[PDB]
Amino acid sequence: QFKDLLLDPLTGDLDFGTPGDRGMRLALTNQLSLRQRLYLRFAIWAGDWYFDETFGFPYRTFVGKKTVKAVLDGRIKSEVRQEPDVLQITDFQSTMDVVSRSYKCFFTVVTAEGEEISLAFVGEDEYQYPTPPESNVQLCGDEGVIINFKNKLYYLINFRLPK
Amino acid sequence: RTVVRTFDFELSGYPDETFRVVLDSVTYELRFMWNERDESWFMSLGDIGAQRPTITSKLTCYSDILAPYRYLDNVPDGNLYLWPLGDIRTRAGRFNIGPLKGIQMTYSSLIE
Amino acid sequence: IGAMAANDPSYGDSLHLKTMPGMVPFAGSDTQRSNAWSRNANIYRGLYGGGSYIEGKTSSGQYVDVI
Amino acid sequence: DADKAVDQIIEDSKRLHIVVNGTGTEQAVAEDGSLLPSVRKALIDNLY
Amino acid sequence: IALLSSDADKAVDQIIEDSKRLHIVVNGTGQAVAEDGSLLPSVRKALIDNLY
Amino acid sequence: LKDVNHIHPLPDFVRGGFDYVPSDIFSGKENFEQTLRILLERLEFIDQKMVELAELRTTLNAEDAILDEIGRQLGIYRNGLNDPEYRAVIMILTGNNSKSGTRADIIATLKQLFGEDGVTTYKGYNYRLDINIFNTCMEVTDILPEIIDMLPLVTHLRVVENQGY
Repeated sequence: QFKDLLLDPLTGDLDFGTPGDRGMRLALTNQLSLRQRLYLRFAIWAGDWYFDETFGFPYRTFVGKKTVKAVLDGRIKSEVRQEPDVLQITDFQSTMDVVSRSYKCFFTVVTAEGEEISLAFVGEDEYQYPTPPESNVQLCGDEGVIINFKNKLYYLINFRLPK
Repeated sequence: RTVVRTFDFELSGYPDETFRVVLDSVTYELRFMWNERDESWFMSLGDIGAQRPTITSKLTCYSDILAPYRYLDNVPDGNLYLWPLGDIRTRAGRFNIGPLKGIQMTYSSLIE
Repeated sequence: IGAMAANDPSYGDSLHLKTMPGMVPFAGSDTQRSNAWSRNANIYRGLYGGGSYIEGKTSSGQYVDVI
Repeated sequence: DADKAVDQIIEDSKRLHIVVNGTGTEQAVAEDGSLLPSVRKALIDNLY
Repeated sequence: IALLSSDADKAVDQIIEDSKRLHIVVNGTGQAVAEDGSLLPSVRKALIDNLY
Repeated sequence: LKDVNHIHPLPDFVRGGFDYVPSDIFSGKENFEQTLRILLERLEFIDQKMVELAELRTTLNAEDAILDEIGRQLGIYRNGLNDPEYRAVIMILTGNNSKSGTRADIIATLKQLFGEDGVTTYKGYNYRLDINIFNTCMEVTDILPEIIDMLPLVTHLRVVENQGY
């Protein structure tokens, strides 16, 4: 439920929205929040962000060196579980090509969805305060009491005659 | 009647919270009970170790809780109010009470 | 199908008392349920404090997990 | 314009009244033109 | 002015249920429940349970 | 999406509690159910009357037998007024406490007594004011004393009442 500015999954810029409803949006669904929380966590190289030297991933250790596939998978699979709301990891297809020296892995992560605790900070309210009456209706009655009775009588006259 | 803000409250949401607070250099004990059907907080105020609470009332927004009770030697003379930080239409809830949860329960003391 | 798919056949997992989301309890009386049971027509039943399937018996008679 | 509803109510009451008190047999006429039987007409079935 | 109708509904609804019971009894099939909780068999059912 | 007033009869009170029978152990025994139902259904009546004890005490629906108590707290005694208009005077006097007797204001108070189009007001050069009534639903002579009270200190007033235009 971690709120934050929404990042476009397709381009990487802020998700200002479609041309018909351009604006700014907050990440509300846990899925969207977790997506960007993993994306930033994996995209920032370790130590390259000032104000926090411990954040990021240490790509320099592996890239450019002769490395064992098994060691890399452990670190990749470990960084994911640093988020407190990750249920499990389903599958992991780690493959390496020696000709091009490229490495490419696949996997998915499962996360549940929570409640909103309070709507005070977001948009709307859930209550239905009453509406003041109109004109002399309060002190003298209402005509609808006649209309509903007339309709009931008419429908009952309709019911008895077979159709 | 000049008054200055001097204390703020927070609630963890437990239905039977009870704790001691100090106001205007005097000390009091407070009890908060959650009502299911009426979805509202019931507050009881009394002296430390008192047999029975001195005041019991229902909490609501923008209502002076202590108004009719500033005639007793053991009741604070300040002002106790609940007002929201977010949209003005939000009413007091269970978990939405606190300095940043949405509702600001506050006590303010007159200047003497 | 949602209760049997992701389950290897070698475990012999019976379908007796599993819960099926979406289904609605069978409201027939005791005599009706006994009748349907002889038909090998399984029923989803609202049980004591809950609701669950009854039996995985096929039309021939053998339990489904065997098949 | 509640006079309009009061109008229909006025004769609906009369139709109902004749149906309840339709002697041994009365045939109340509805606005649709169908025919409604008095209670005692409906009671011929038991009357054998 | 004519808002005495605030009493008429407690009779109008009641006659609705009475008409419903009338219909089920007369046009029923081989029952009806009164406010007393006792049963009234429909004619097409009463014709079956009587002494033959 | 939800009503703010939580004071309502509890929906389906009876079937609740029966839901707390552990595992249908007694259900279908027709001997324990009746004993439990007989006791629970008594609370139904008490639960229902808890509302009217609060609903009926409001000034809008208060009956004359107790409306007098509401009026007594405010100093508005019955005198010779009857129930339908005694309610009106209570509203009129109470509403007077936040008024200034302006032309727009006066129309608002008369609005609650004669519907939307039942009243009109002419104005005159030398303190003259006129009130017109078209759809009165109550006798006006007994209400008249209040109709004077919410007017400026120097008003000159005429009152004419008729049915329709």
